[PDB]
Amino acid sequence: AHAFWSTQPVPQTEDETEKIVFAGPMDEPKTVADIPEEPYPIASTFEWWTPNMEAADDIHAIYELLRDNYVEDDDSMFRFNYSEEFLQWALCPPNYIPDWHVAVRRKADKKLLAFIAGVPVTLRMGTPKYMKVKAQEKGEGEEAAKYDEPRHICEINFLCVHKQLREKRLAPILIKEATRRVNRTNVWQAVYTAGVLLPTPYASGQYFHRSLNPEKLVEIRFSGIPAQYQKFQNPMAMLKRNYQLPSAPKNSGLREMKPSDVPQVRRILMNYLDSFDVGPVFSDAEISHYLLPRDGVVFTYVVENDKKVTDFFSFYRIPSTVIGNSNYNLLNAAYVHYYAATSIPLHQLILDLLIVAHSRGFDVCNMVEILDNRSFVEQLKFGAGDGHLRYYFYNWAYPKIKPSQVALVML
Ligand SMILES: CCCCCCCCCCCCCC(=O)SCCNC(=O)CCNC(=O)[C@H](O)C(C)(C)COP(=O)(O)OP(=O)(O)OC[C@H]1O[C@@H](n2cnc3c(N)ncnc32)[C@H](O)[C@@H]1OP(=O)(O)O
Ligand SMILES: CC(C)Cc1ccc2ncccc2c1NS(=O)(=O)c1ccc(CCCCC2CCN(C)CC2)cc1
Repeated sequence: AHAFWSTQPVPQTEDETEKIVFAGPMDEPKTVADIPEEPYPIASTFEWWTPNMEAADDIHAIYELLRDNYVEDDDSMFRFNYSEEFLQWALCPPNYIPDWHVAVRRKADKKLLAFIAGVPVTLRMGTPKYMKVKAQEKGEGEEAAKYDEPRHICEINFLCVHKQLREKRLAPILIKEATRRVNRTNVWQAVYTAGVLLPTPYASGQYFHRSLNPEKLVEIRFSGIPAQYQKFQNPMAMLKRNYQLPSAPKNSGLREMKPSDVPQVRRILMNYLDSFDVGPVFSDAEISHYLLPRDGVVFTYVVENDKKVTDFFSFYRIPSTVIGNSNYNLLNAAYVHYYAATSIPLHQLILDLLIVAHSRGFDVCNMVEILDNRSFVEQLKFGAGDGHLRYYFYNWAYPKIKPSQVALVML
């Protein structure tokens, strides 16, 4: 029973999605001229506001809203606390559209009540490999390949309704208004992810985490000894020994990424991502934006062997407010971003990610099982978390795929 999602151009059930064999649009074709010029109606007490996400004070306003009202874990222990610097980075990539950053404020006092954001991305989202094999068998190759060209679409993130205004049907209004503004830019698809199940994901993956500071983690999450360590005489010493890391990177030639690295990083990353059914395509400007180091935000290291970049990894920072535990304000988490390995095993490359993160004072490394992230889970002592990340498209029929066929990292 979905009063809003039943009206939208998405597959309505798992059963429906399991039937889809080719990529393509769901809705009637439309043009920009069909789409309302006026913002979607909202109660008189409210007003639409388009923040300027390159302006410090507007960034700070959105920052506070998310700090206090964004995504929590399921047990009221953590709330994401994306930083102001991070929001500017994530929301203002090359060729971003300011109008796609959508807020609602109370008109009387200008209190910020809600937000949703779209950003442009170029995405490969053609029929997946396994369904093209089927299509070929059935003599339907061209129909399966029709939508292979990378598509200039919208990624939606940062949907947030203030906690005081929950369960008032505000979220559907925010979605409708974002949709209208994106459609008015001649864009007709979106990709989005969520921790909740909605109609209807094309892929779903567990979260995995790797403790870097177990004494802090075990104290917050338990807030004493985890069950399987209860058998040791000295559980904390065992925990610390289990998660200990080198104090400096092992790969000779590791260094932070440089602007002159951009084109080589672009080539090795694109060659790698092209192996996945769903993944982004980045220009040099986008590689520069999403991967060059930005203090407190994104950290990227390359393996350089004789002036050649042969491998790289990146991670980004999202602290979470420790909303349950009294002893700590924040948990400093490093999330695995894009990477590519051509000279060393992936586990050896990502060991250095763990070492740098640890050395820079992060408490935990988190990721979803997209890309080849499962290839280093066991070797590097990641464990499954309680979350899942579900991947969705708006106005795009798409067959179920495995999370290891997804190459899009969402921030
Ligand atoms: C071509 C361009 C298209 C662009 C748009 C593409 C689509 C983008 C879609 C958005 C992608 C966002 C990606 C992210 O940012 S996912 C992160 C979402 N944010 C949070 O979880 C932060 C904390 N929670 C909140 O702020 C609120 O609980 C939210 C805002 C989530 C719901 O507010 P509230 O709790 O006050 O409820 P309501 O009474 O207003 O509305 C209830 C309706 O909302 C449906 N609902 C609940 N949660 C989500 C959810 N995460 N995505 C989509 N729909 C959701 C729900 O099923 C129901 O519909 P229906 O079951 O009756 O049908
Ligand atoms: C406590 C650690 C061992 C792992 C950890 C660290 C920080 C967290 N902060 C907030 C929520 C959960 C945290 C967590 N536990 S977890 O199992 O790794 C996990 C559980 C739940 C989620 C949230 C649902 C995903 C929200 C999506 C995330 C991506 N975005 C583009 C749209 C919103 C994320 C991560």
